[PDB]
Amino acid sequence: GSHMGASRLYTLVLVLQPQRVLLGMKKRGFGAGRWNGFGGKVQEGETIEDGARRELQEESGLTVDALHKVGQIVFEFVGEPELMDVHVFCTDSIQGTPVESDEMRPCWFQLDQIPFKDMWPDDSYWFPLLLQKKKFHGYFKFQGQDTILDYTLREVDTV
Ligand SMILES: c1ccc([C@H]2CCCN2c2ccnc3[nH]ccc23)cc1
Repeated sequence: GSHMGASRLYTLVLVLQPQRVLLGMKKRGFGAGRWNGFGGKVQEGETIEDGARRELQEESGLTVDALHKVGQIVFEFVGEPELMDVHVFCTDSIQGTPVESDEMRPCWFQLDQIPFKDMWPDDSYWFPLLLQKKKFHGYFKFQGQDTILDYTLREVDTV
C-alpha cells in the first residue's frame, strides 16, 4: 500500500548467474559488516538505471550489457524522517571480473550458500522471490538495524 512522506531513491543490483550470485561485503557506513547487492543513492541528473550501473562500476568495477527491473522495496527506519525507495535490478551479462573497492569486497556465492545470517534480515523474505524470477514490491519497517517491526511483500506484474 501507500507510504506517505519524502523518499530517497536507491538502487540495488544483483548479478545472478545460473548457479551463483555476486554479493559485496559493505566496508563502511550504515550497514558495514553485511553482504548486499551493489548500489546506493541515485544522484541528481542520472536515471535510476544509470545510477544502478554507476554504483555497480564504482563498487565492483563491473559494467553490464543489460539490467532488469525485479523489485521495489520501501524501508522505514524508526526515528528517521526519510523513507528509502529501493529499486532492485538483476543482470546476468557482466563485462569484466569483479574487484574490491573502498565501499565493497565482492565474492561469488552458490545459490544454496547465500549468507543470510550476515545479510539484512529483509533479504530472507525477498531474495527467494528474486531467485525464483518473480517480480515483487516490499515494505519493511525497522527498529535499528536488526528488528523488522512490520512488513509487506507481494508479487507484481509491473515493478
Ligand atoms: C543499497 C545498498 C545497500 C543498502 C543497505 C545499506 C543502507 C541500508 N541498506 C539496507 C537496509 C535494509 N535492508 C537492506 N537490504 C539490502 C540492503 C539494505 C541499501 C540500498
